[PDB]
Amino acid sequence: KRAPAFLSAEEVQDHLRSSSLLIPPLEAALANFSKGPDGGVMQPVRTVVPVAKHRGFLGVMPAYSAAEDALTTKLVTFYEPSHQASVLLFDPSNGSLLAVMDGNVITAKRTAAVSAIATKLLKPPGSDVLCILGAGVQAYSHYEIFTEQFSFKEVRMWNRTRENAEKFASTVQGDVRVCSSVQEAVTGADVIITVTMATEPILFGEWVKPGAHINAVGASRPDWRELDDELMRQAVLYVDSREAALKESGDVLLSGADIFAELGEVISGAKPAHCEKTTVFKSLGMAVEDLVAAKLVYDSWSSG
Amino acid sequence: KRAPAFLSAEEVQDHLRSSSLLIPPLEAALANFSKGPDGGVMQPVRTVVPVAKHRGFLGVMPAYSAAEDALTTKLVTFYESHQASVLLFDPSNGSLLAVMDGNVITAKRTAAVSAIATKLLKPPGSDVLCILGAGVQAYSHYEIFTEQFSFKEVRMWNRTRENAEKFASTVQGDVRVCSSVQEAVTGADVIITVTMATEPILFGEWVKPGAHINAVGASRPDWRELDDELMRQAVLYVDSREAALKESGDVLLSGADIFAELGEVISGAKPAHCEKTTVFKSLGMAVEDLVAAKLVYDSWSSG
Ligand SMILES: NC(=O)C1=CN([C@@H]2O[C@H](COP(=O)(O)OP(=O)(O)OC[C@H]3O[C@@H](n4cnc5c(N)ncnc54)[C@H](OP(=O)(O)O)[C@@H]3O)[C@@H](O)[C@H]2O)C=CC1
Ligand SMILES: NC(=O)C1=CN([C@@H]2O[C@H](COP(=O)(O)OP(=O)(O)OC[C@H]3O[C@@H](n4cnc5c(N)ncnc54)[C@H](OP(=O)(O)O)[C@@H]3O)[C@@H](O)[C@H]2O)C=CC1
Ligand SMILES: N[C@@H](Cc1cc(I)c(Oc2ccc(O)c(I)c2)c(I)c1)C(=O)O
Ligand SMILES: N[C@@H](Cc1cc(I)c(Oc2ccc(O)c(I)c2)c(I)c1)C(=O)O
Ligand SMILES: [K+]
Ligand SMILES: [K+]
Repeated sequence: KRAPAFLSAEEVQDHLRSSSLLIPPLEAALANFSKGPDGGVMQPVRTVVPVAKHRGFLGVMPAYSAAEDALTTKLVTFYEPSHQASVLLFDPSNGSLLAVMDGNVITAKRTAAVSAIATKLLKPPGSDVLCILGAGVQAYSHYEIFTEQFSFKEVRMWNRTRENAEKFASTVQGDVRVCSSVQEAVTGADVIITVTMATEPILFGEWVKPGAHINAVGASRPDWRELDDELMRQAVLYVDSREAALKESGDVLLSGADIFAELGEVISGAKPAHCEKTTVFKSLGMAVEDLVAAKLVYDSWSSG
Repeated sequence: KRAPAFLSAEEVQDHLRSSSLLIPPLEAALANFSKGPDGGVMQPVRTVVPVAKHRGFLGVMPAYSAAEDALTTKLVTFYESHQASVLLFDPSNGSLLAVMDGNVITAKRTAAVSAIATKLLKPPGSDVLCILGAGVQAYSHYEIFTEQFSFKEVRMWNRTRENAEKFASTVQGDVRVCSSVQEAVTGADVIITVTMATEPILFGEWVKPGAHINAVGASRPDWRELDDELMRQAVLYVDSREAALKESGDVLLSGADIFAELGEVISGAKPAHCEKTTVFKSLGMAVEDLVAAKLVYDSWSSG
């Protein structure tokens, strides 16, 4: 038995600079995962252990991928540096723990990448306007990859605290139009990203342009929601994992919306991408996404 | 973020030298676990992820203890070799404080819980100890049992006789190596089964009435160390009912009824029927690793 490598957030960052290297293996993983028993992924739905005394939670997210031949576990905490994560990478041939690495950078990057994959498939024709609700870590990681991958004529932002949206707009490279309400930000928007910690709906279907695509990334708890019933039930609903969406997403559970497809099914050709219709991609994240990122990082680090 | 501490196997051993210090917090943890919600332990049943391509398995064992105010996760692999690591978090903010070897922790806490069960359940006049198996668990059980108890004779059987002789010459006191399980258990007051046998090796017919058995091996729903006569005739104690019903082939395949959790005995909710033949079926649970990891981390961080 020997000690694992430790890779800091900076070291992870140094080995995850290129979305063109992250997107392809994510697409493959989503597809393989959605094949279920016809693929090679073993991923139990995330386990959450409450830490009631301190208003905290520990998420446990193991996965094995036969196709990548990779074995990982992400451990994530949230306390009401509030979000923290670590990823463990094992030698799949003998179980040895090879690496413990920061999970924060990975969470930022793989989440944004999965949203970008969904948007490539689901954005309507004439997607000129992007709208981001929220101004935190995920707002930044999404903005980064979306402006790399796509060309929008306008990017808009609303945030609960306007000052933080204005800081965002000052910090990032391109022009961001800070809006005074959600309604203003989303009216006329073709692609929407919701990356907030809202617990009750902030985005109402009445305001959404027919055909818009929404990446619904927040409200990551079964009692929490970012979207109203009109939007959840009017939109064609795509998810990352059916099992996770029906356990963890308040938007899905409380609206009672039918799930049309997993993103992986669209990628593999099993289900259609109805980009012309108003679409919601409800994202929860899942262990195999962390596995893909951790493997990329580890392979890059270990090869020099 | 601050880098976590990494504690190797030898550093863990260096900070778990005293069973005297490990037993009391384990007793409290077992009692609190068995109290259920009001005991403050959050411990989901072990998740096992198969790695079929390499004939392996990953088990993930998280726990929170309100009483100790500690948050851990053990990750263990078994490949058809067992390797474990324990992560210890700051419970107030989720920061990863330590990554430590899990093999030494597992060896120590398992032996300690067997010792707790044995203190409660060994028959009056217990003079003879028998160990079946001769691997890591045999060593840890031997160390703590000869420290906590006073046996007049210790016997051992192992499938491979050479490894039992190596054990007998390696450990401090006298060990009588026996050529069969039956020989080793005949007349024994306390028995420890620490093998990877998949089919029964220990038959109730051979067990002295009143004997206490710590059944530590066959840690899979399709594996067994004990026969039906022993499992059905003995008073059956476990660490976790839920885990025993999911993970133990001895319990599942025999159809035996579980009398009590060890924690219920400790708290007084269930009696210790030490006069009867008793089996403590140990699966292990996350809160035991939590106790040991906290003791280790606290000792190490103190200097
Ligand atoms: N689908 C997935 O895979 C992943 C999901 N997430 C989820 O994404 C969301 C954003 O995460 P992250 O960027 O790291 O978090 P951050 O803490 O960095 O930012 C949180 C954002 O939510 C806003 N906010 C907090 N409370 C409310 C509220 N009551 N109403 C409206 N906005 C609010 C904040 O605004 P303000 O400036 O006013 O404080 C801020 O813009 C979270 O819900 C998170 O759980 C994260 C990663 C994985
Ligand atoms: N209840 C709990 O909390 C814990 C449970 N365990 C379980 O305890 C047992 C021992 O673990 P450990 O000491 O680490 O393992 P080791 O690998 O160190 O030793 C294995 C032992 O099992 C024997 N053995 C292997 N196959 C058979 C067989 N078919 N029949 C009879 N004996 C056999 C070996 O004998 P030989 O020399 O001939 O190979 C050896 O004595 C295992 O079953 C393990 O899963 C351990 C961790 C915690
Ligand atoms: N959503 C991000 C960050 C995040 C992680 C965790 I653990 C969180 O706590 C809970 C609490 C109860 C639950 O039932 C669930 I599901 C999650 C929250 I709120 C957010 C991620 O997945 O990393
Ligand atoms: N018993 C020791 C070591 C150990 C750990 C693991 I993961 C093992 O593999 C499986 C495979 C399928 C299962 O259903 C179960 I339950 C366990 C085995 I065999 C042994 C411990 O608990 O650490
Ligand atoms: K659309
Ligand atoms: K007894």
